[PDB]
Amino acid sequence: SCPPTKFQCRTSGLCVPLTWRCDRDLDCSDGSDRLACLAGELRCTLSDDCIPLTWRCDGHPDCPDSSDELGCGTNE
Amino acid sequence: EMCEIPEMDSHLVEKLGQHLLPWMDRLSLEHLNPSIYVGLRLSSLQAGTKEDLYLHSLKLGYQQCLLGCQGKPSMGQLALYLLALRANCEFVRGHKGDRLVSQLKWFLEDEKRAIGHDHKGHPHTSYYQYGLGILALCLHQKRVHDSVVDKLLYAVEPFHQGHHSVDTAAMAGLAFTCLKRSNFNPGRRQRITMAIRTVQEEILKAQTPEGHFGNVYSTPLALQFLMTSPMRGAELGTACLKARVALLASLQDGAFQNALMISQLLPVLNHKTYIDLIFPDCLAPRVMLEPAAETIPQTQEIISVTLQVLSLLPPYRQSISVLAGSTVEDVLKKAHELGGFTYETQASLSGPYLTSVMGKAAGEREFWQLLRDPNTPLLQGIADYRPKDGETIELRLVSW
Ligand code: CNC
Ligand SMILES: [Ca+2]
Ligand SMILES: [Ca+2]
Repeated sequence: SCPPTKFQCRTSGLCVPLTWRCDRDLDCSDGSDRLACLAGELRCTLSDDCIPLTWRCDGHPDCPDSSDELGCGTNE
Repeated sequence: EMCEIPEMDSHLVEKLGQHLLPWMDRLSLEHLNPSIYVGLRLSSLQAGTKEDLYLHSLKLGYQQCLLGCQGKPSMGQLALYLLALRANCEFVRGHKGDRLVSQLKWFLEDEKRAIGHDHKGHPHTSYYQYGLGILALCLHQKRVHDSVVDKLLYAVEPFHQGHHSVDTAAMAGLAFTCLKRSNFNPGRRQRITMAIRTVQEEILKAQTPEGHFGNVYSTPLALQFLMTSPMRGAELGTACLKARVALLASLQDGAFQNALMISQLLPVLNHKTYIDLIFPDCLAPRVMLEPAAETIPQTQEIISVTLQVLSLLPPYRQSISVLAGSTVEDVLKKAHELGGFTYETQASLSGPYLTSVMGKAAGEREFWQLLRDPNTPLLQGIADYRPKDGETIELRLVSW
């Protein structure tokens, strides 16, 4: 009971896009689903992304490869 | 003492919910409102299976447009979407979730830079959205740096610049309260503790002789904040009871018709606040809402409203005839239909926001202010305020 360019789901039947499929996270129901950084910023390791220094070791992976939350924790 | 709002009439509350009910079927991205969802979940009222579909729509819209539309949501609206996830006992998670978090964190970082190491600069949005964004990240146990919190602290601390509304102060207090309960910024612990007290006294001092905190529409969010902590040395109980009397009179006078305003008030009427989203109780029983079967009466009366704009040369002043019960927006529509008048609106969670009048769009830190006679700013927007016969409505471009 769903469209062609969207997915369908098997427990809700709520249809879901399928650039969502299936992207290592549970979107459904069931489960069938160089440009130099600014000063004070920091470059990701496996990419070009830049993030504020203050986002390093703040408990959330802001880099696509979680580079900022590796080497946690230090002392001092 | 403690801030307590004794329960009200169930029929008054259900009446509020019935105003909210039509929006549950409006799933257009233009109409989607995370605040409505939050307010309904924190209430004693329920829409049943309609809620799940509403949440799914929020998840679709927000995650595809911010990570991909027409008008993708703002970052302020993303913050409220986060509150909605909590209202369903969800933590923001997975790669899309994680990236949405960082987008909101970027929002706060940009706004911090705009304010400056100096603290003169204004946020591109408002301190309200600044506080709201901190709250949203905190509710999902996402930490922000001390320097971000400092901006909110300095905005309310002693010898601060600018003046803030009760609404803005309440939202700040809610942010601070979440940080304090979560032990999230220990380097700012004592300042956060003092800020909460500061916000409390500012709000109590802002209490009008009628009982409201600022105005009728600031009272809900103010009460939310006041309910979250006790206030020793002060008389919080009496203040909140006098607010209840004021609130009650406003309800019986039909003051609350706007959906977002209702969504901010309903948690209060259920003894809950946004702070209850730290430890949400998603399965607490709620009364099912059924559509009000009410026959709407059709008026037979014509009223005339004078519309005037003096912010532009040459000025505009016309008497507009509309059906009795019409809104300001209806008056605007009819003025446009007569020729010689044009305007623009944009969508928001509070409804249509007036952005342009007769070719002139409000610029930075400007807006088109709505006033009635005599020189009295409206407390409602163009889609809610309903002018009396003979009233004069002014659209004034002001800087703030
Ligand atoms: C900051 C703010 C505040 N405002 Co103004 C105030 N004073 N607002 C807006 C500001 C927008 C600009 C900016 N820099 O953000 C600001 C300073 C210009 C202002 C002006 C309006 N406000 C005023 C009111 C009365 C509304 N505003 C509030 C949302 C009162 C708010 C307090 C509150 N309790 O919400 C408020 C603190 C925070 C709104 C917010 O950011 N929400 C979160 C955000 C993520 O959701 P959002 O929907 O995407 O936000 C947009 C809308 O709120 C829109 N918007 C703002 N106010 C309104 C009002 C209406 C009626 C509509 C349809 C849209 C808006 O601007 C925001 C985007 O910047 C409301 C509670 C304030 C209040 N206590 O009276 C109230 C609304 C009352 C009601 N019954 O709905 C004005 C009507 C005043 C007037 N007589 O002109 C005016 C709208 C005129 C117009 N052109 O339509
Ligand atoms: Ca998936
Ligand atoms: Ca990080």
